[PDB]
Amino acid sequence: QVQLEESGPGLVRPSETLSLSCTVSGFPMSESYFWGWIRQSPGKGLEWLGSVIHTGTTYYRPSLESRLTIAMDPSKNQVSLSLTSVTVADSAMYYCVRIRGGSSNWLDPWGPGIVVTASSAKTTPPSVYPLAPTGSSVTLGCLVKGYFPESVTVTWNSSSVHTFPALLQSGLYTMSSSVTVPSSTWPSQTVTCSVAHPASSTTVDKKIEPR
Amino acid sequence: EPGERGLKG
Amino acid sequence: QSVWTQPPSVSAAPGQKVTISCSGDDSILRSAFVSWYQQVPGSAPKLVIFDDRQRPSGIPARFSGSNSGTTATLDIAGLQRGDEADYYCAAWNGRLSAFVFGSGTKLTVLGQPKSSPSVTLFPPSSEELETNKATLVCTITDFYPGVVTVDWKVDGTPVTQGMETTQPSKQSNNKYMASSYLTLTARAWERHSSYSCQVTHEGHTVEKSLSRAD
Repeated sequence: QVQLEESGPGLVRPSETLSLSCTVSGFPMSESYFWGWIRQSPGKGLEWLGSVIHTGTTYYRPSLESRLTIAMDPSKNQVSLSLTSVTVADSAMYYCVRIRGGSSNWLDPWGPGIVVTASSAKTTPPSVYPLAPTGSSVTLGCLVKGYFPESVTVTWNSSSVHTFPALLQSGLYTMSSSVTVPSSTWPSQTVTCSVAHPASSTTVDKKIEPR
Repeated sequence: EPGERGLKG
Repeated sequence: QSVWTQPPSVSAAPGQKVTISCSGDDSILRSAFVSWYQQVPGSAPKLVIFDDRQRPSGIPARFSGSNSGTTATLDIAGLQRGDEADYYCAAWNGRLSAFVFGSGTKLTVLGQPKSSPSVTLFPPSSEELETNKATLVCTITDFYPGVVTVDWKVDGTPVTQGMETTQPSKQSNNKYMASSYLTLTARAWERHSSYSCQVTHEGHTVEKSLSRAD
């Protein structure tokens, strides 16, 4: 079967060059098909970067053309991508694809994809800020800001818990946790998040206070 | 032209 | 345009029919062959329609497509559990001379009653304020289907930067949750006086606000 596999760095520093390549199996690149790159930024849509065919003809995304080079080595079953001066906004899943060109322009098949994260940050433990507020039950939280890399676990000692997924913001991750409890329980019986960050091998606690 | 990418004919 | 316009959410019960639409400026789509892609969480896009209305091998005939030129459509009948996914249209745009995707549509195959979000809006900690940074946190829980639009206002003015919102995530009860973050400087927090987080779900907006002096 026709199979595509992406490789390259999972973490690159901004201002450096992102170099990806893609290996094709079970199909020759000398057939009249284009080979291209699509990216998908987390929680967002698809963005065609460009494509190339064995003749040498190349098309690029106009926003990124000045920074992009996409090339093909048919003997090695390889298509490649080079993107200069990587920005934090270039963090995305990167997919390799086979494209039937002409006027059809369909994409099939697609590599499984490669996660690329653009961040200048060192391994950084999270800062943990409390979230606190006339109602029969109450919701508190724990804001977990400016850590790298993923993941963190949050655990409460007080009850319904909500662990929100993390956002990559300007090279650093941010997530939230909330817990909801009866209003007689708090402030009376006090409530505490414990935030663990295995990659920094830290564990921070925070009692949540009334304002 | 399958060697290019473009619009319908 | 740089991105074709799809509706963010469409939903229907199993067995029913849905139309996902896709459009550009005027009748631009008439000049191109539209393709459609299905994406399930964790996977890459799969082709499901190409050259406007052709099905690749493996796609059932209850999936169909059309390109009226103003609007292209993906029509899925006899909805099953496995059709619940994100769908993206795509086509060449010869005016930009680039290959353009649509903004995506989540097709929810309904498995429970519709549920409005619960919003809570937290002010920034004083600890955080000592960094000369202020983060307001808008938690959004218990919503279904799992598509919201989050808009923020400071003193009645739509916020055009410093705001980001998580993708919707599945709760244990099988409804959806998300959070949103408006980050300002501590100076700005003192300057402005009213903040609103506006969560729109299935057309109806739920709003929480918070005044500085309170």
